Amino acid sequence: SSDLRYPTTSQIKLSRAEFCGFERVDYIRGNLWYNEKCFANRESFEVD
Amino acid sequence: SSDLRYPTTSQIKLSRAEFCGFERVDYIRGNLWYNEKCFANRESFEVD
Repeated sequence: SSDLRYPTTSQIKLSRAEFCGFERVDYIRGNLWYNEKCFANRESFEVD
Repeated sequence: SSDLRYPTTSQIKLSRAEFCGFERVDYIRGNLWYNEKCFANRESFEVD
């Protein structure tokens, strides 16, 4: 998604990431890993 | 090749172009087309 803090069109605008050489049979075997950490007041050193 | 009119290292420096989605079975089936034209004095409107 483009971003969530700047509502402009009331509809999410998706951008497709590029991955060279990747067909459909690769995307069906692929996982997303993310560290669940809350950034409430958004200190400057906090990066996701 | 980098260029031919500015020799610097006495060895041709080749840069590999990118083709996202292309493996060896695609490179074995490919052809190069070029219009054989001589630009001796290299007029400004002449491009390759």
